[PDB]
Amino acid sequence: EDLKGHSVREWVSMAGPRLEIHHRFKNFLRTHVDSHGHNVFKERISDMCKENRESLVVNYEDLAAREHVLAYFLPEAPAELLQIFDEAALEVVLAMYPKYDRITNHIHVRISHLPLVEELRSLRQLHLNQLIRTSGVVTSCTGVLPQLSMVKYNCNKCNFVLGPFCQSQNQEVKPGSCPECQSAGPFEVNMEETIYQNYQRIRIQESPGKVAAGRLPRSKDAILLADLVDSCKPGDEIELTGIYHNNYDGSLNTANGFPVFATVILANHVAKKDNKDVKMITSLSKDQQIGEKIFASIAPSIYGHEDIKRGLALALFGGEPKNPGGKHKVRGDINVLLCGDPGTAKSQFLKYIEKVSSRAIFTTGQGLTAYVQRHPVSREWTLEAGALVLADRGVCLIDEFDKMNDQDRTSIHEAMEQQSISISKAGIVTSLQARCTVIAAANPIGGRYDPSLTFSENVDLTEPIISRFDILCVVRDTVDPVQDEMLARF
Amino acid sequence: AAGLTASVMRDPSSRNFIMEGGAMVLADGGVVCIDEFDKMREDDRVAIHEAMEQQTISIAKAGITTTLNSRCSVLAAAN
Amino acid sequence: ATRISIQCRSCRNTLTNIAMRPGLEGYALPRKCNCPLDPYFIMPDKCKCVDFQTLKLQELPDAVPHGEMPRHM
Amino acid sequence: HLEVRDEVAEKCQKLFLDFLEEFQSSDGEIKYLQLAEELIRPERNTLVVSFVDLEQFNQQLSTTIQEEFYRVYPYLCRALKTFVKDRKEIPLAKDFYVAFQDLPTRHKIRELTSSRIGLLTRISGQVVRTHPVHPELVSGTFLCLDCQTVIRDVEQQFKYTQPNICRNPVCANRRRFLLDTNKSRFVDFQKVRIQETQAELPRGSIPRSLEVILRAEAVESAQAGDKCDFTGTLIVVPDVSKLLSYRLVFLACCVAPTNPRFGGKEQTAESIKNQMTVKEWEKVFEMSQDKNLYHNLCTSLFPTIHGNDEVKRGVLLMLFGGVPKTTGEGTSLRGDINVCIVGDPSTAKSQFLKHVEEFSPRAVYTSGKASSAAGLTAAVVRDEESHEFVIEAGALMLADNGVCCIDEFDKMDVRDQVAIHEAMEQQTISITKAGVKATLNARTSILAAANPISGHYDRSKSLKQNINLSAPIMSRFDLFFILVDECNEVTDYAIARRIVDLHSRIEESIDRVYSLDDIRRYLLFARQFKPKISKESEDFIVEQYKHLRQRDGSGVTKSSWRI
DNA sequence: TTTTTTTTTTT
Ligand SMILES: Nc1ncnc2c1ncn2[C@@H]1O[C@H](COP(=O)(O)OP(=O)(O)OP(O)(O)=S)[C@@H](O)[C@H]1O
Ligand SMILES: Nc1ncnc2c1ncn2[C@@H]1O[C@H](COP(=O)(O)OP(=O)(O)O)[C@@H](O)[C@H]1O
Ligand SMILES: [Mg+2]
Ligand SMILES: [Zn+2]
Ligand SMILES: [Zn+2]
Ligand SMILES: [Zn+2]
Repeated sequence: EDLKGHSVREWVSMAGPRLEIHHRFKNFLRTHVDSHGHNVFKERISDMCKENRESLVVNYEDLAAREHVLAYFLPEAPAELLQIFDEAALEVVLAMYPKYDRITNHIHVRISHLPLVEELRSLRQLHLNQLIRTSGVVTSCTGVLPQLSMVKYNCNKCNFVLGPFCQSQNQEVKPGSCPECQSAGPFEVNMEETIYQNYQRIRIQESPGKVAAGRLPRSKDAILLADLVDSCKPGDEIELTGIYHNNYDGSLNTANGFPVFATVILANHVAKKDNKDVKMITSLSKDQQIGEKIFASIAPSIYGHEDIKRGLALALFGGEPKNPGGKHKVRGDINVLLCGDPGTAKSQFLKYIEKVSSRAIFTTGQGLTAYVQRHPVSREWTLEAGALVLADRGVCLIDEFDKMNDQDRTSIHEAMEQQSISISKAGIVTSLQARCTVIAAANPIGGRYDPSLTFSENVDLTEPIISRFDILCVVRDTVDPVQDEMLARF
Repeated sequence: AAGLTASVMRDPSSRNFIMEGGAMVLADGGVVCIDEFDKMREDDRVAIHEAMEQQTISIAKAGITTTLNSRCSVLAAAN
Repeated sequence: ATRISIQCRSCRNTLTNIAMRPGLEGYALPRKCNCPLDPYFIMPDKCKCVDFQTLKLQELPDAVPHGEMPRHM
Repeated sequence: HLEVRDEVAEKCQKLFLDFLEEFQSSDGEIKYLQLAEELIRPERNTLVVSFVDLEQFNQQLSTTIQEEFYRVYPYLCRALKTFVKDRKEIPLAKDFYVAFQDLPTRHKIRELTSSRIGLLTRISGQVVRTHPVHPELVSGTFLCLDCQTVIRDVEQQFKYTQPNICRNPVCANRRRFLLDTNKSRFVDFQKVRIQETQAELPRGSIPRSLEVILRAEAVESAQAGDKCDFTGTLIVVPDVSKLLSYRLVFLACCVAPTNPRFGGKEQTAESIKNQMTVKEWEKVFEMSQDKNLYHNLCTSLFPTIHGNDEVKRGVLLMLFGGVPKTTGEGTSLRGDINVCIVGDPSTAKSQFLKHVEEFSPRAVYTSGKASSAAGLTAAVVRDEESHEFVIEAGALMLADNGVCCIDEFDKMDVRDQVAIHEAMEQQTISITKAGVKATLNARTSILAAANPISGHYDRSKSLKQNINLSAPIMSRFDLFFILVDECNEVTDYAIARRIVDLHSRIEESIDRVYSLDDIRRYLLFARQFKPKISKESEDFIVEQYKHLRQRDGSGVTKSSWRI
């Protein structure tokens, strides 16, 4: 029997059940066809080895199908089942590719979509040391620091290296006394035999509108180890899957007055949830009349303005950023500047282009360049990216252009005809790149655009700035009976 | 940006006034080109007048009493 | 300091010619004079020194995966 | 040598275990054997025993609980671990918690002297902050280190407490034990801060506050801005840095709203139509069937305001609210309407606002001269304890889904009318500050009162010249009620009569139908429909939008804040 | 070395 009267944690740690589980996982790894007679873990392991990836994905539902007992042992004591599965997948790969020992000699099995998607505020003490799947935005990430994995010291009085202790992520490892000269003292690490591993810490927090209904949004920590680091950037929407592990902290105990422990998710699989063949496009482009058919595809709701639709469509794909052979550096970015009385769906034209485009960002004019910032986690005074370097190849959607400040105005013009920023800040003197197309909308003075004056008067903008824009669309309005019905009905 | 001539600006860190030598102090013997001679800040235009007059800029304000030799050439374009 | 020399405080025993390791790693002064616990100080007159700077290297601009600020070492 | 029988505790444990089984409801059918049924499925570990029934079944007991509630709490919870072994599917190391309720007598945060520690009290207040939830170690299992034995069942008291004695005659480390953490016993722990309620403030005083500590399945009942009613015990807490100095802390066990609008138990039409007691539901129906209802809510909500019949209507339609929609792309249409009043001096502006804010539940009231930007919307505060920057909720947030009453809206600064527009537009509140990045929801409806520029409202100019609000804000309201004190004389008799009547018959001459408690019920009910539009009504609407634009048409007349 | 609130000198 593979279920006897012990604790699930200590059943699997016994030699008998350990070997039984070990052999049970191999038979599933080798023989598992999926609706077509394909050993999926024969082609998948291959596609992993054609890239040197040392990370194998195990969809949970099939594990439950082909295996009834392991898929119930798993989320109870996953600090050891996910260790046994490692040694199983190893011996499988080293059979399908007997030389792979020259590539990292260690395999980690991830796990995909446990059936228990959860919230980030409903984690209580019931889930300590249990596999968990969650969701939410990530709002920080330190740098990829190296952490000890198999440390090995050396004694200061005998030139002998102590034992290879392993490092657990709750307490600094403690070497004993030298078994060669009994010289118990302050040993130092031995950088040459020690093994290291990547490390990164992130702070995930609840999605904005998903669950934060009538309260504030909670947050949690996560620790990405070797293969996972740099799987996600501030702003991404991810969905962790990891042991929910606690550890003792002495500070919280001195603030709350009670014995209170900190918690952290040792992530085990990170799968982003965001936005990521020609033979049709051939004839679709060869229609010779794709212009009309594409113009009325952008601005999906807002009626009218097939004039400005044209210009914005021209802007979206762009143009050609040719390099002049006379060292003159002509730019290949189309910048637009809307304008018009309030209530004419300018802001919607901005927001829809936020969606349809790619790698786009957004801002208001009421943060434009990189600035010194004290990191939430690392507590170092680093430099953070602004709002014109996050569109280094895409678009930059400026809103409330008028409300910009004098520093903001003197900083925006530099990037138009040079497309390159220098930062001689308190941090350090750098010169970075910024190649973005600017899409902004100003306002008419006096609450209404009046076309007696030139446009350079109702815009309220510095004159050498309007020259840095290619298109100047003017939105206007008039009481027109036949269009009142057209807009109302819509 | 900072301006053409020197300014006295309240530094966030120091909470006090510091001195900003503009362009005409960085151009040593060089040449400075200007357009739209009515757009420059009133104070700045006064100071450029005095700088072409004396060939140096001397601000005596809140905590600043210094001198900066302006040695450059003005090529102005009017409207 | 590359080749450093120390001296006891009370009994005035010297232990010289000690060689530092290169890079950014210090040195662990003894505590067993052969005198109080850590009786050793550095003799500033006898310590050979060499210069050292510390730069900061930013990654080339055309190799950033284009979502963020370049990393440095 | 052996331990001592704490008799006053064990005798009470025994009698409580008896009460749990003997006490039955109106129809036999022992009631604490069916509420204790759901107590087995995971995530439920608190049984809620009413305290008035423990008064029926016994009275030599109630006076032991209500006087030793801290001595005898560690036993009234073991006497629930035995009573629930009759299910056999509970993990054997799981632990349960008793949570009382419905105490007879209340108290005030200023009556919490130091003669109350260790007793059982009951407190009412607001809620200001809510820290995050944590685990807390109630009984550690110290894995011995040299013996490889297990010292077990060691109780912590506000510290780690490191028990130092082993039952093994050879324990080489009476100062070293590595405790395990996969067998020990943890419980949730949230720590919030409550502030003295409004109706208790002694005049001319700043409200006090204290720390309450929710410590069970009760861990996220109280949120910020609510008016819960806590019932636990007052305890003292040392300063663990030097383990002296002591400070008082409330240790709540149960928390419930102070005045349930529906006294059943505490979200659609049926969930609420269940709690409606027979008279409640036969009255709500009667009103919903009433004709001329739209004139008996005005006459019954503002009973002491003669005239302005076109302002009370707008205020009502503001209270009921529209239908909030979410476009498929991801945007969202504003569902609730905003309303601004503008008028001559002494025309009953602040009276509408005071009426609305005292009637409605969860509606906040603020002036304009004595506010801030980071006080209305949302702040950022350095908690040096956690030494981190966290978010504080503002008046536009702790009034969520309610009404925010801003008096003197045009006295606010230039930069404080900007943060309010950034919220009134997108219905959200962004925060980008020291180490904080967030977006918060704000679905409040704003009722604002303002004054024309230079005292009086000049009826020969547009609005934009009579008020000093910004340009964007005046677009986000879409209902204005300009009041003027037309120098008449038939009114100056009516208003006089009404005021002198009110002042002569102070509590009478107010003959409203539909008493104020009843309207809250009708308004909590009828605010759960989502009416639709028929095609004829859609045609009517587009025709009306046609007939409105052209009134502003050129030539004949002129109007203000163009349509 | 960060917010936020409040007073007084300065461009
Ligand atoms: N139409 C009215 N019917 C009955 N009482 C009225 C009426 N108009 C004014 N009053 C009374 O006169 C006083 C009006 O003062 P408020 O309404 O508080 O001031 P206000 O209208 O906000 O004007 P300012 O701008 O703030 S002085 C109150 O005591 C009202 O009871
Ligand atoms: N032609 C139109 N079609 C659809 N919606 C419109 C149209 N004109 C105005 N709107 C409405 O006006 C809003 C846009 O206002 P906006 O242009 O942002 O004002 P402002 O320019 O003052 O910020 C949109 O949410 C939209 O619902
Ligand atoms: Mg008033
Ligand atoms: Zn040694
Ligand atoms: Zn010595
Ligand atoms: Zn022992």
